[PDB]
Amino acid sequence: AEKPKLHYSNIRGRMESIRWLLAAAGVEFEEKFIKSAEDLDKLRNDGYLMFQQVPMVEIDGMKLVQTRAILNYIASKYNLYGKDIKEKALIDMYIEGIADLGEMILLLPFTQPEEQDAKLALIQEKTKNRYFPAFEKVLKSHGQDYLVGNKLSRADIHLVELLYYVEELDSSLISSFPLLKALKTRISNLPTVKKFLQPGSPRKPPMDEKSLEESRKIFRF
Amino acid sequence: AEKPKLHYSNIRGRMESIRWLLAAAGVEFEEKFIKSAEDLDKLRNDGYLMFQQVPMVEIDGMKLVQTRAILNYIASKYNLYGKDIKEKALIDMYIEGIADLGEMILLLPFTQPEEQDAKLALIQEKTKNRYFPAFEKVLKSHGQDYLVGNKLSRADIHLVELLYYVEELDSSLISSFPLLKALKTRISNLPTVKKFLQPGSPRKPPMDEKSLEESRKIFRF
Ligand SMILES: N[C@H](CCC(=O)N[C@@H](CS)C(=O)NCC(=O)O)C(=O)O
Ligand SMILES: N[C@H](CCC(=O)N[C@@H](CS)C(=O)NCC(=O)O)C(=O)O
Repeated sequence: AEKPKLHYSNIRGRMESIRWLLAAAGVEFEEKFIKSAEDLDKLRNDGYLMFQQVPMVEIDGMKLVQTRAILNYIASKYNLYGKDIKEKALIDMYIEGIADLGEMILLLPFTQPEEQDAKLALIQEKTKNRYFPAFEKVLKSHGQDYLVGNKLSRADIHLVELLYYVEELDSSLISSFPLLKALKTRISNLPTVKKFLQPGSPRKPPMDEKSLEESRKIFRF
Repeated sequence: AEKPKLHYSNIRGRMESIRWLLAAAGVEFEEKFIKSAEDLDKLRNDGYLMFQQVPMVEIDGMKLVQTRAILNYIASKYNLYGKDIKEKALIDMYIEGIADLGEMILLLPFTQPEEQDAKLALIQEKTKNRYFPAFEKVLKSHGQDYLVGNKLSRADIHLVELLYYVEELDSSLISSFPLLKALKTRISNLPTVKKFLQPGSPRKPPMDEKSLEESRKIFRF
């Protein structure tokens, strides 16, 4: 059948956790790279973009926009969203805290070149003091190998993704959290993630000066 | 069972959309109002807040934090989140757009009178040209009384909520949208919303100097 088609530019940005979750669920996908402002304009005028924004994913006859609409849908389809609504609640709660810290990190490279050192320090503070202890606490509390339901879920996917970007920004920040390192190893050892982690996968690099200016032209900022 | 218990200060804030949804869905609740920074530290010390922040709702034996976790749980519990995974995706798509316009609106009063001229003009332009057309379009396509599935969903609730704040800010923005206007009248006349709209209800007023000063000292930002 059809592969989901991801509409975005050749960067991490808001499309990345979508890629991770599809690739962790072993789903093959295609990408159609926006290279210019005209490419996005073309999407807007064809009426493919409900709020005239990307990410957009074509999946199952649907033109889906809004990172959460898409992630949610994908998580459900491939059974990574828990077994019942009480499990979704814990899952939603965990990932929305992961999204909060992940939003900080995503916006960091788009910060003013001097504003960045202060912005990082807040990321170093919220990671060490707030989010990492929250997730280490959940693991220690139930003694289990995954975040919710004693079973792999999207919550496991999203968190380890974050651990990889934290490692990039400050390798020391995970050092006192051995249940998160252990989760990072277990999840990373999974056939689909391991493969997505290897070279040549559709996993994307950090922002550089090239793609940062690419993005300013394309989205108009 | 015990009434859902709501932990916040006496403001609209990130809790107000929870207040609307619970009210639209016929659910009586209790609100434990945070009145100081010391009230917030207590919840933090008692280990009540996973990420040391509110909104927090106590419901069904959980201490739920993160507006979207809370909201999503209530929607599903009360059958306002669609009949299946495909309809969830339409609703998710809509309410994330509604939440983006709402978030601009939410931050405006905390933004100082310097940028208030700039931040309000953006709400105005995006309301008129992006969001309002998107939802008018949806209502136009099926001619039905409700957004998704010819039946009250949480999208109708978050939208009509939104149409009340947009009316506060600029009563003219809806004026060229006959179907949004008529949606507002019908959701406002449903017994439970009509009751929530009545004097004396848990519905909260806009920000003012006093509430803003209180918010500064409670949340220390
Ligand atoms: N609500 C956001 C929309 C994403 C967004 O900020 N869109 C950007 C791409 S990173 C865009 O297409 N910008 C053009 C615009 O907003 O005018 C989401 O959760 O995905
Ligand atoms: N991720 C948001 C968190 C809301 C938030 O920014 N919380 C603020 C006030 S509404 C707070 O409790 N401030 C204390 C702090 O974060 O340090 C949610 O939906 O719950």
